[PDB]
Amino acid sequence: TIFEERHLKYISQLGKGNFGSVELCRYDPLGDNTGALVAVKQLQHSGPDQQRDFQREIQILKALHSDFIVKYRGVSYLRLVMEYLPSGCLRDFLQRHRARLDASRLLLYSSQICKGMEYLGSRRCVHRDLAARNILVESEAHVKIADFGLAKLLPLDKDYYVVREPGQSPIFWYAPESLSDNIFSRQSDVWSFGVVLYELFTYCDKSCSPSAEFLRMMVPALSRLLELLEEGQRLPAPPACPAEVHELMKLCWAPSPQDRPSFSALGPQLDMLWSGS
Ligand SMILES: C[C@H](NC(=O)c1c[nH]c2ncc(Oc3ccccc3)nc12)C1CC1
Ligand SMILES: NC(=O)Nc1ccccc1
Repeated sequence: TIFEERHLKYISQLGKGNFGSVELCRYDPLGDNTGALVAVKQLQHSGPDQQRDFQREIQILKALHSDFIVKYRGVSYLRLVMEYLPSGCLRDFLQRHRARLDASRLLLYSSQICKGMEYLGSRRCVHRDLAARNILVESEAHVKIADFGLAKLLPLDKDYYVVREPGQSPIFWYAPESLSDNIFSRQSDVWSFGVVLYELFTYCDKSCSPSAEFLRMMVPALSRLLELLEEGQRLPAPPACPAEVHELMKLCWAPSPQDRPSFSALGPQLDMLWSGS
C-alpha cells in the first residue's frame, strides 16, 4: 500500500488530462528489471487547488472496490499507484479491433460499464468524465472505468452538484443541464453513458464521432450545441446499430434528468439484449 519512490522506475507516459499525468513505471525493488508494471498518477506540475483535488481523488479511488473500476494499489509520498492494463483505453481498443468485436461483445462492455456506474452511484460518486477514452480494457471480455480526476461525492442530502468553473472536456459528452448550468448528477452520467453507447457502436470511428456529427449539424459552438439539443436533435443511429440499442441511447438522452433511466434500470436491459444477440 505504501510504495517507495526510489523503487518506482519510469518507463513511459500513458496519458494526461485535467492537470495530471499517468506514467508507466516498474515497481522494481530488486533493481533488476523484474518487478511488476504499474500506472502512476501524479500532478503534471505543483499547484494547491490541484493538490487538494488530487488528495480527494485518491481517497475516492481507494474506497472503490469493483471488478469494473480500475484498481487502486497504493500511494507513494504525492503519487497514486494503480494497476496497469496494457490493452489501454477502450477508444483505442475499439478502433484497433473492430473487425473482431461483434454486437454481442459491445453489449457486454456496455453492461460492464453500466454495472461499474451503478456501483459508483451507490457510493454517491458522480464520475463527470465518462467517455470511451477513460474506460480501460482488462481483457478481450472485461472493461474497467478509469479517470477519477473530476469525480465528486454527493452530500447525503442533495443529488446533484454545481461546479463553478466551465468544463474543460470535449463538449459533446455533457448533459444539457451541465452545458447550461454546470449541474452534474448521477443522471448527467447517464447522459454521458448514452454517448459512450454511441462510441461503442461506432467503434470510435473518427468520421462519425460526436464531434464530426456536430460540424455537420452546424455563434459559439456550446450555445449552438445546446440549441440543437433543446430542439430535440440527437446523434443519428450508428451504421448497423441494432434498433433496441439506439432506443436505449435515446432514453439516456431524455431532456429532463428525471426522465432518463437509472443505471440500475439500464443494466438488466443490456443483459437481456446481450442474451438475445
Ligand atoms: C491516461 C489515464 N490512464 C489511467 O489512469 C490508467 C490507470 N491504469 C492504466 N493502465 C493502462 C492505461 O493505458 C492507457 C494508455 C493510453 C491512454 C489511456 C490508457 N492507462 C491506465 C486515463 C485513461 C484513464
Ligand atoms: N447526445 C447527443 O445526441 N449529442 C449530440 C448531438 C449533436 C452533436 C453532437 C452531440
